[PDB]
Amino acid sequence: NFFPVPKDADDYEAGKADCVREKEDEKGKYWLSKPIF
Amino acid sequence: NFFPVPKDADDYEAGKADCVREKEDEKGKYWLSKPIF
Amino acid sequence: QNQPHTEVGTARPCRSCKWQTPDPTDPHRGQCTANRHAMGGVWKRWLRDVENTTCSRHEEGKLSFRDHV
Amino acid sequence: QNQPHTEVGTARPCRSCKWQTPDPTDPHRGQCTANRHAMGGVWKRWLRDVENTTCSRHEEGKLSFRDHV
Amino acid sequence: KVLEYKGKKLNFTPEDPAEETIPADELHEHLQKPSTARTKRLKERCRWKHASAGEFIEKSVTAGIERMRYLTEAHKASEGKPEAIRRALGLANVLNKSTLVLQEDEFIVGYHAEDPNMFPLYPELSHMAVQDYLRSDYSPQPADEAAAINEYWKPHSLQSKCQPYFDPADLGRMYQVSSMEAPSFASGYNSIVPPYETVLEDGLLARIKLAEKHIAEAQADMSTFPWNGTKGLDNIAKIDNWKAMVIACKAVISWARRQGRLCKIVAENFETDPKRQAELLEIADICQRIPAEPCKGLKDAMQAKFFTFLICHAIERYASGYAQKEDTLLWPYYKASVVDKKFQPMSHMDAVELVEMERLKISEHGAGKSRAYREIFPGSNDLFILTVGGTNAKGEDACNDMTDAILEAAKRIRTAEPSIVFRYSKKNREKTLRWVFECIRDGLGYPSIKHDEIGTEQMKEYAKFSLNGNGATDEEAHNWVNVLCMSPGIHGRRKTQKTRSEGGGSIFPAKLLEISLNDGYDWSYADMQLGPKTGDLSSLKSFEDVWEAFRKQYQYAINLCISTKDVSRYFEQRFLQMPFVSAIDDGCMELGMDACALSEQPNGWHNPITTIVAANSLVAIKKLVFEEKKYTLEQLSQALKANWEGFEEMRVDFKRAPKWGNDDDYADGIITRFYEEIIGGEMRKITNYSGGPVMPTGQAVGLYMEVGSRTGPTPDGRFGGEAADDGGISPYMGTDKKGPTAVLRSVSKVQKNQKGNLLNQRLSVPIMRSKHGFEIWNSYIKTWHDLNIDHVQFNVVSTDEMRAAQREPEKHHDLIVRVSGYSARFVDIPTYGQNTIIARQEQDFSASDLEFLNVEI
Amino acid sequence: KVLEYKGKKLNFTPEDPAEETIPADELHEHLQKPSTARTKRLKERCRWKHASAGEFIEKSVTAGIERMRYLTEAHKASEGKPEAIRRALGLANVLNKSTLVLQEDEFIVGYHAEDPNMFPLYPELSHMAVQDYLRSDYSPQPADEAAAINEYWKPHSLQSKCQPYFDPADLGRMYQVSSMEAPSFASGYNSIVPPYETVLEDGLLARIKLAEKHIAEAQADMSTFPWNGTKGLDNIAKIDNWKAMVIACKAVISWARRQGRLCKIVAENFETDPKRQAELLEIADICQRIPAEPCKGLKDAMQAKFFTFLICHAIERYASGYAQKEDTLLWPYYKASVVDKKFQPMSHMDAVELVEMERLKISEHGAGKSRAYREIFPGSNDLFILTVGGTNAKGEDACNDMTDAILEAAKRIRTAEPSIVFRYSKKNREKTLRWVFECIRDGLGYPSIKHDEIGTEQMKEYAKFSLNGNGATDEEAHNWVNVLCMSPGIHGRRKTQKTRSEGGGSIFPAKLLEISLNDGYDWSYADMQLGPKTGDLSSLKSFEDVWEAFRKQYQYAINLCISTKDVSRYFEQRFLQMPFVSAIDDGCMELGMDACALSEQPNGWHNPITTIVAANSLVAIKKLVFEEKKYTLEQLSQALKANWEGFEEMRVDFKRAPKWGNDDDYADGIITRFYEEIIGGEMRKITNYSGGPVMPTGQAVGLYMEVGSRTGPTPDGRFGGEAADDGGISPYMGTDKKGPTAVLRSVSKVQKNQKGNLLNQRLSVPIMRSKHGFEIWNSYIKTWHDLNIDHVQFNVVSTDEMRAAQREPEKHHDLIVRVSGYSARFVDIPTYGQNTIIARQEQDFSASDLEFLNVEI
Ligand code: SF4
Ligand code: SF4
Ligand SMILES: [Cl-]
Ligand SMILES: [Cl-]
Repeated sequence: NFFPVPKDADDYEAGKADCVREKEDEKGKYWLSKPIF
Repeated sequence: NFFPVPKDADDYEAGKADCVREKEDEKGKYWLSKPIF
Repeated sequence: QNQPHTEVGTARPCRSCKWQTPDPTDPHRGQCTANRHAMGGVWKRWLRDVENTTCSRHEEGKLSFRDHV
Repeated sequence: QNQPHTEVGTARPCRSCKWQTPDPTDPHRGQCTANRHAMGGVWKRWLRDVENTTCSRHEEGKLSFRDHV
Repeated sequence: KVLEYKGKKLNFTPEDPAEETIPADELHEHLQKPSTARTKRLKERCRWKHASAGEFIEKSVTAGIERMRYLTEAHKASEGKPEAIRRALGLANVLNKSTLVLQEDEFIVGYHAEDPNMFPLYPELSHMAVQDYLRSDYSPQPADEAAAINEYWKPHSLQSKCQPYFDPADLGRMYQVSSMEAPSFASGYNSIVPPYETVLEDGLLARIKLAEKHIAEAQADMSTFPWNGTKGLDNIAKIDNWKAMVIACKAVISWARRQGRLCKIVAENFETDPKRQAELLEIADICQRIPAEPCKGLKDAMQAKFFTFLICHAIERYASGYAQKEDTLLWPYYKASVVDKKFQPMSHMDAVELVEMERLKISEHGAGKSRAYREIFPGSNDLFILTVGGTNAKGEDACNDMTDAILEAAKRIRTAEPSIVFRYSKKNREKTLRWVFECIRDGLGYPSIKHDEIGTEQMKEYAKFSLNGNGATDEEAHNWVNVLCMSPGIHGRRKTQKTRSEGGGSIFPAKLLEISLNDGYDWSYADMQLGPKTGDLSSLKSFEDVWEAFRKQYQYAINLCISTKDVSRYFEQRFLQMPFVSAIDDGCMELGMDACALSEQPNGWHNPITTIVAANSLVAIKKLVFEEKKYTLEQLSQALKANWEGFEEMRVDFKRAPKWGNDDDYADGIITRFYEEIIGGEMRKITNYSGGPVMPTGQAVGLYMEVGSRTGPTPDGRFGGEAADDGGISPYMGTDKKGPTAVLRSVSKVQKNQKGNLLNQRLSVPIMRSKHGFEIWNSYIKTWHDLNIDHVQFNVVSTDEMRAAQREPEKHHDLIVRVSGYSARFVDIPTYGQNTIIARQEQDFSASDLEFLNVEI
Repeated sequence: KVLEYKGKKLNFTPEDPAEETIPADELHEHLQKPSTARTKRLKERCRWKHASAGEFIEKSVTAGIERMRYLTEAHKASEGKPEAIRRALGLANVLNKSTLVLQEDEFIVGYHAEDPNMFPLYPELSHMAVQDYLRSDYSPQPADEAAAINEYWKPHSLQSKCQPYFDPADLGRMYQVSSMEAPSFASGYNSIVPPYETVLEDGLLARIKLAEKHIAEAQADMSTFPWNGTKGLDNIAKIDNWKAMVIACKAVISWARRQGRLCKIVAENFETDPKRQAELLEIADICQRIPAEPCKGLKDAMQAKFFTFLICHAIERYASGYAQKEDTLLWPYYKASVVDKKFQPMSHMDAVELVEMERLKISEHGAGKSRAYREIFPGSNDLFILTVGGTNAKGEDACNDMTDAILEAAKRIRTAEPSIVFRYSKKNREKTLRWVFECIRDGLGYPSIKHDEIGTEQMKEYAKFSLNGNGATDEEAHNWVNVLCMSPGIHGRRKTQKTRSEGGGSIFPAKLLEISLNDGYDWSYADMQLGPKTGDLSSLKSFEDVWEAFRKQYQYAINLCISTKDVSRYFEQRFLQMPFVSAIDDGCMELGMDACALSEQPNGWHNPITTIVAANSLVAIKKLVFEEKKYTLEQLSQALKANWEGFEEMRVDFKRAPKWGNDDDYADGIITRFYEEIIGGEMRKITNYSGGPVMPTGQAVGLYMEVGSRTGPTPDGRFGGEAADDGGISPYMGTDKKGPTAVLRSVSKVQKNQKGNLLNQRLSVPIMRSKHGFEIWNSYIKTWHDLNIDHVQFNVVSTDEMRAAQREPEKHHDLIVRVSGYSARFVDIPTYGQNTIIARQEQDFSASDLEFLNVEI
């Protein structure tokens, strides 16, 4: 899942987005957000 | 021309030698000594 | 021969022995924990080299944390 | 047009002109020595860029040291 | 059960009548009460990352590679730039590119590696530690990249910078961790006291604006006619440090806000419950404002503190610890939220829940520390010690309702970490003492208790050596916390300890004693020369000769211990700058200096561990070899070399010789001198980087186990490889035969040349859990305080229950015990260590004990 | 021809009757007399490497790549190591791997690049300078490797380290070399005074043994109980510097001995004449012992000095210059060889020959300096200025037979370099004055003459500012040399100037004046803002306003000039350490400090060049615009902007206004104030790295030509692009109309706030070459000395001969003339520069001139 970085964000650069994915293991559910282009 | 470095020289290392060649141009004659292995 | 001794290119290095755990600072070194006393002491021996050392007590494997110090 | 002026991708850059000699510090810059006075002055002009500047006095070539400052 | 005292019969029946019949061996499985359904859930699914015996307990815990990868990329790209700026660029790249993590049910959010089961590594510190990780089951992956990374950093590593200034034989000796702890430059282990106060009350945007102003002024200074080259060049390092601070702070803000954006994204795209959606947006807003801006309420403060903790202890650099004065730090924000309701209005129980959540986040903080430091804190993630209580600038009570919220959260959620230190003063309100006792009587092992006045006096004394005459003021000297387990240090916006190179690191008297009797040669562990050749057995013709041999072994060892720390300091400030930490220190900011360079409050110390084994050994040597001449030293030495086999009658003689902790004159006269004249007296001759003395903080963590296993048989009666003593000044397990107040009397005799000393005591469960428990404990503490004793901490746990947890660990998950300076999950401790805790004497109080304590019922 | 003086008729017929009929236009082609067939041969085949107009005169002269290649290889391999050690490893790799050169007929042997037509480059200094070489016909080859090398060094270069601490607009202004010389960090240009005395009398083996001892002591210090971290850490930088010294010295010995082995190999395998074979073995033996051991004779000393020169000026780092007190330095060895015959027995004429050979080796030393520095020394390889004469520690005559051998060698061999400075005292023996005059009357242009007492006093004054209170003692203050052309500095085993960052670099009043009249804007050369906006034309309502505008332009410029030097100093000692130079400085060796870090004798200066154009311009402005109000400033400015076209009558008015050098009150009152109050007075407000003041050394080299060409028309009457004045304090060419003693009277008026000032004068050939020449010259010098004038140097050359050499350069190869502070081969100077020398007034002496000089015939 691909979410373009808000253009007014401190870390905005052209073409930059947060890749967000949901995971779940024996302990529980979580979300990871990695910056991509 | 290949001259093995004297084994008691400060710069002696195994297999090291001075390559010495004579050159001459419009100004005059000279000799170059480059270390090789 | 039941004490650590050099044996170059041994098939049974300390590194693979269940009694060995790596040195606290330098992973090239090891700790032999084989000398276990009836009163509970774990009387370790320092291993200078875990690739080329062995002894007769060598046993391939890995102890759980429960059985180490 | 007999004074240095920008002309992007010119066939006749200052860099190749006999009147040009490179800047003393930065070889991207140049010195135009074309303005030579009858009383001997060599009234130089500084060149910001020698690849994309030219003028009508452009003449390909190289002066010997004798004719420079 | 029943005791007669001053013409009354005291009945030690439990306060909760239900406990009369709960089997002794399962008591602690009944005590947790998380304040909300949420914190109950968070605990049940907690991603603990305990390590013992050099390994992680759980297969799922494993190293991350992102930090390694992005630090390397930045380092290659920044070649040629000033080092402080290179360091800021490294942190920024790590923060800019890191995968961030959000977990279900969290309110305090954030993490320090790319996955909640992971932890980061530190190739810039110790190349050996990384190599050890690469050889483990929990290696970063892909292994080939990680290996290439470690090879890239090796010539640049702190370890590689420091090693050339020492004799290789000396480093080999230290690296064994038998007589000396390995220097921090070789392991990467470290500690820090972050100036949290600055972040919470200024925010980072203000720090940036401040550095920018300093930079503009310095550049103006450099262009002012007439230049003075003996002054104007000072601006270069200042400008470099300030520019680095700006880069670091901007990156931290950006990272916090990106964490915030992940909450927003999950709320809008993943989370289906409107309740959690609203909560996630509330967290997203906090992260947007904090730590960029000043904190306004308690939720702000808690999140600002956690973010600051992640940068200072995990991301910018590894540092053990959780040092902070948590009640005094959070009080203004508690007051704003809970009392005045001015921003983020909350109930006291809401505050208790927020603290529970903090304890659970710390319980999930896995530490990328080296093999040695995965050995010596068995049953925990790492050391996390926070401080509460004590006194304020005017010497009045510092306890408050935030202190009580912190203590109640600990009692309720029952996590082994973070541990708590309570600074005890006669000023401290009873309402808060009662909460301290609720934790202790439940067997948590904390709060440990520190003597408030001793610590405060200590801060005043060190302040006098300040190199720029800006040590703690008399009022500031009341502002102190333990840095790791035991040693006081200043907290606040300025003058805090920035590195373990200032103080910390250990030295091991038991091993030093052993090699003293063998001319410096370690025959039993490493089979090599371990210390100086201080004299063979025949040259030791008197007890004074034995004493002097130990002295020389100790002098040689402690000199290496401190000099290796000061060399590390020299290079940390030159190549391991911490521009984020510098930016939030008022002194660093003001002077344009790196956090490791500037040292306004000296705090030099080193840790004697296994002291009482050495001391008991010396006492027995004196009595049996030299006074009574029952055995020659050659006879002792032959016995020792046999691990006493064939010599059991000699062993039992040495075992029964007078021992520390029995208020016995013979032992205590020798051992008091040993502490004061050698352990403290010799160390204090050394001056560190900061220009103050170095004094001992006696303690033990799990090193009393690891060093025990590397130490041969000793004249106190140990067989080879048995545990050493458990504290800085505890009786050796099972040798205190005169009860709890005899122990206090021994311990009180050591009064000179100490920085602190850890005392472990274990109290009878029925008494402590009876209705008389608080009164007896409060009297114990009052008496302990009058005797001018530095420290005490308590186990309150039955042997039955510990043995049951050994047999059936899966039925005893909530059993927590005190190890030494920290608490642990008992079933996560190796059997060897568990047995040392069971062997600690469970103390009962006789009526003469109670009279000595001036107990009133 | 004939002059009447005190009732005698003086006849100015030449001393050699043959010269009566030798055409005036070929005189100097008759004067060389090399002392031996060998030095005649060496001169005829001399590999001169003259540069003019930014290029080398000869196509055969071209850059080498070996130094670049081997420095790079070492730098990559040494990542992580301490910088001082990295620098030593770089030099060692260069020395270990360099091709060495032996030429026919040489006795003094050695070279600094891989082929006798070549010279080395310096990618560690200025990336721009290397890029300029890559764009030239004399690029190092292969070009692709050289380019890769420059890209590798760029982020590490001294230029890249220093630029970030300055406003980019300020650097752009300096880099133009119009109002300010570019800072050394941007060009790589530099200078040094090597402690030769240490090498010759100790040898390098002793220095090594000394550093090794310091290291052993420092390591012992660090392991001594009890450690003190406020002291013991000082050993780290010391040990690093000493280890670096050892690496450097061992490499230098090895390189010398390998040079020696090449002589042996040629003798045994290539050379067929038994005479030369024996000589080659004699040289081989000298190279084996020297510089490892102390020198024993003159041949030893000469070869030790040349090797030291190559390391300090070319191989370890680029440095212009040849500073040394050559007669005092070599005297002990001359005495041993020539007088006592104790080792290497030799005749005085043998010594003269050895000096001739030295002059020829220096004449072959090509310099890998940047484009600017291939522009401003037209007709020479580089600046090479040695010093002789003066006084000893007791204030007595320092002249001796070695001085005379050095002067006779110069007169005989007629090389333009090295140039000579003669320190003149009334103490100096006539026998040696006569040799000084033999050189001057032959038109060599040197010895230039420096005032001995002024320089010695100066050394005492600077010594007072020493940062470690170890400046020159009163006796040591007599031990001085010119560093490059003009400025005194200490020579000896200790306290010598190590870098041009201490003192050197120029500033250009003529350009500053021009932009003063245009609100800081340079309309004529660069078309951009060049200085501060000090006020438009209408705001300049009085002469005082014009004066103040210049003042502000000068203050802005001189502040950048010194601050850029001090920043360079900061980084040189941190990343450009010179461990070989450190090892041969007694202070560096003793304190374990780098040569650029330690500064025991301050010597701050900067060079005003084009001063008299500015000064004459100001005088004319005052008289015509403000006093007589003949023209408004708007009228002047309109004329200037027209290059005076249409305004010739105005130009001639400004040209004929009073001028410096005519002993005219109106001009001289204004110009004296200008020197003392602005040029010196403002500069002296600045303090440099070494903690002393910065004072002006007025001079010109070839910058008076280059800056002239970048300067517009000025109110002294110049058209745009015409040359500036030729000295620090010379009358502008052709404006001194009152004779030679009027010039002395003007010049003598400037007495405050100067470090030195270069005076060029040109004397009539017939008088100087007549039998009355010496008497008139000796009287001139005595009078010049009484007037307390700092400096004077002389051309003695007919215009006929210079014009002939312009027409037919191939017939005038041996014509040498004085430029400014150095001498040149006239036919190797561009026509523009040649014409400025022809325009210098050839001075005749009237009988009133001779009376003023108190001449006695
Ligand atoms: S092989 Fe022998 S010496 Fe090695 S670890 Fe195992 S038991 Fe110890
Ligand atoms: S092209 Fe024109 S401006 Fe450029 S160097 Fe030649 S003459 Fe000068
Ligand atoms: Cl601690
Ligand atoms: Cl000079």
